[PDB]
Amino acid sequence: SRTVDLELELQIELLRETKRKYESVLQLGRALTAHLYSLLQTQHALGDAFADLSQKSPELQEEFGYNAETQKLLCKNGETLLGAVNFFVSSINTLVTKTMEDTLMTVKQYEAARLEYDAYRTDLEELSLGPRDAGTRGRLESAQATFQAHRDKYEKLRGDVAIKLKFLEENKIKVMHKQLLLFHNAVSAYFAG
Amino acid sequence: RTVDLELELQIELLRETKRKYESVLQLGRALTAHLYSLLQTQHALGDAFADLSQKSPELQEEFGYNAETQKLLCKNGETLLGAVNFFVSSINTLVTKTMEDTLMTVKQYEAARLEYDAYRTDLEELSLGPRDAGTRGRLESAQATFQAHRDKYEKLRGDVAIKLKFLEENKIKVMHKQLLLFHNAVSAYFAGNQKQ
Amino acid sequence: TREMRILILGLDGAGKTTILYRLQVGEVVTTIPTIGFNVETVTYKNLKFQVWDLGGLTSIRPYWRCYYSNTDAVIYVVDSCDRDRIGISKSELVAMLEEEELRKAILVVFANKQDMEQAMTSSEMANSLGLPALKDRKWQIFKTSATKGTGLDEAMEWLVETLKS
Amino acid sequence: TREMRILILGLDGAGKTTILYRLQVGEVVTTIPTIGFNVETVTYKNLKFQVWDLGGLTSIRPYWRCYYSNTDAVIYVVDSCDRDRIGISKSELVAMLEEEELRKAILVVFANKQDMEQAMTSSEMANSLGLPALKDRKWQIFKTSATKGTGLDEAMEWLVETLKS
Ligand SMILES: Nc1nc2c(ncn2[C@@H]2O[C@H](COP(=O)(O)OP(=O)(O)NP(=O)(O)O)[C@@H](O)[C@H]2O)c(=O)[nH]1
Ligand SMILES: Nc1nc2c(ncn2[C@@H]2O[C@H](COP(=O)(O)OP(=O)(O)NP(=O)(O)O)[C@@H](O)[C@H]2O)c(=O)[nH]1
Ligand SMILES: [Mg+2]
Ligand SMILES: [Mg+2]
Repeated sequence: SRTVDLELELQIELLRETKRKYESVLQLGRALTAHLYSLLQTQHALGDAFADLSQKSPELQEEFGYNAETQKLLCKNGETLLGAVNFFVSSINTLVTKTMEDTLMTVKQYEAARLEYDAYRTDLEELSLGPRDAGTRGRLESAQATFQAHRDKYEKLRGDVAIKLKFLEENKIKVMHKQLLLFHNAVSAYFAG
Repeated sequence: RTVDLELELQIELLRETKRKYESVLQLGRALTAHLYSLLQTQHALGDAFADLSQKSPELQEEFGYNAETQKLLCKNGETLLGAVNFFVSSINTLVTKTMEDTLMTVKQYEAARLEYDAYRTDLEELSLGPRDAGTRGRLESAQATFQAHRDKYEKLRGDVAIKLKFLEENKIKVMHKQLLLFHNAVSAYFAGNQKQ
Repeated sequence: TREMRILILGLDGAGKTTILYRLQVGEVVTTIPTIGFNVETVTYKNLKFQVWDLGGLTSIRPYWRCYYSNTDAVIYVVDSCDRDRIGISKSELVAMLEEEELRKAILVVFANKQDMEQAMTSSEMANSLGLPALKDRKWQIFKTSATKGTGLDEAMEWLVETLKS
Repeated sequence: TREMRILILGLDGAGKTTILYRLQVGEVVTTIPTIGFNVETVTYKNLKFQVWDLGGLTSIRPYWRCYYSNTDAVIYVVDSCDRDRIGISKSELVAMLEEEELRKAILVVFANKQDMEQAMTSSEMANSLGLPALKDRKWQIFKTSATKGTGLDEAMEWLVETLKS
């Protein structure tokens, strides 16, 4: 009936859509982290190989030597970036798999009350246009009460969603800002070293 | 003795250094496959970010300059990958073509040694062994065939010696240039990214 | 061993957010008023915590109850150097504990800003809020300062201790 | 379809190393005199080559033959501007071709440095090398410039196509 539910289902939609989007970013993020993890372990092993080859071969020692520093250094920094990426992961994860899941816990209950609101809306209409007898006048009144009961359930939880989306969107933007920032800064800091 | 053992030592060094050039090689190609992955994902993470940038200008810039960086890192890694591969290919040549070529001579030197000692064993047995009216016949036989297999060994002991000297000379030149091109490539990568 | 849900509650400027990140990263951070909530996963004594930090401004106090579901403990922060607003702090505390979704919730009260000179004694706040007159509720009050770091480990160890039992 | 072996030979200064890296990357590179050998895997018209470029300095030459084994073709580089030494180049050419390790090898003579004004005609070179005398041996003499790039493709074309037949 109302304009609110039409504007709400619209926003519900948008929340669900952008969730899967962040789960992709999260997915890809953890892929990259594992990638980086592999890289450093190799870099460490190659540093140590270059280092050993430097000590055993006087004729070529400088060439392996400074190649061994560079690999070793790159991991030391990689091992730092790896941390930052991980910290990005869990923060986003909190937003995605916890913070918004809290809103979806409520979104479902909102819909549970809605479906209930309509099944009791039907009963009222099926009876107000049906036959009459002892067991019609008495029946419409106990339909009204239960219709109005679930109305209240529906109205309150509709109100409650609007609140949780309003407070999500704000917090979502905060976390996102701070993470997309500490993400970028971590990448550049890595090259800076 | 010391001219022979001095050679065996040189072979041991080469055999030792081949295995170590193969490990550097394993890891080298591992690092290129690794990077390749890291690159592919940076494409995907790039594109993913951009979509969020455009479709949600609640946070367009936050999402904007990340997609720029992820995209910038792709093409750079793309350049660096070519260099690492070039390194892999060239080391493969040294280790699995140049090294082996010298080893195929090392084998033949070792086999010529085997016949040298065998025919040497034989001559001295016919020298220490029983006597009759036929021993002298095969004594001069055993002589010429020892004299020959000596020269056979002599010729190949010459060959290995040279190959190793010519090898050391090449290996230095290659390793050097290949190692700094590898290093310079790592530089230009971070610097190529530092500039942006 | 399961992940626990914690809500940081209390009036504006009590130090709720400072506490949050001091529990997360052990540092003092620059803070603004929380227009809504803050949320971080925080490991302490190998126990995982889903911690929620709601803002204290009148605007968003009646909406606290929206997030009361599945709460294991309530950390209630009260400014010790805010004697002119403790009456407000009490009625909102009481109005909360009358809720039914906080049936299992353990009350922990943070007497914050103890590093301050005129800071109240742990005694006078505890009486003011009405801690001794509580039926069937495990409560404990601690002297804390998010700026210094004092009384956090103690508070959190008690908090963990209670949840394990 | 197999990886084939090529030797680049000739006197010091002909342009041997330059031919190689021209083959490798289609470019002129900086070169140092080749103390021993350079060796690179090269591909031209879907045909893998293992190219061995040996040094042509006097003391190096008596060791060329340490590398004749399993050779499919020989690129013979000769300076088009060095009349004085062509005789020596013939000496080395006459010597190597008598090695049986090379019996099945195709010979491709590179009359190099043809970009120069003074440069010898292919004909003078051909006589001075004694090529008309080479029967039972597929060969060819091409006018090349390793620095300019001219002649190189045509020479390799002939080399590839003949090595496939
Ligand atoms: N001396 C002292 N000052 C504190 C302490 N905790 C917080 N403050 C001060 O109070 C400021 C606000 O703290 P904050 O945690 O943001 O309060 P809040 O409870 O989150 N406010 P809101 O409810 O409005 O979001 C801090 O920047 C600091 O100046 C404390 O333990 N000691
Ligand atoms: N004008 C001209 N210069 C050339 C040509 N080819 C090579 N050069 C020059 O000749 C010099 C020697 O080249 P290089 O390939 O090193 O000779 P090489 O045959 O390898 N000599 P070596 O036996 O000592 O290794 C270089 O300075 C190069 O610029 C050519 O076709 N034209
Ligand atoms: Mg706050
Ligand atoms: Mg050369």
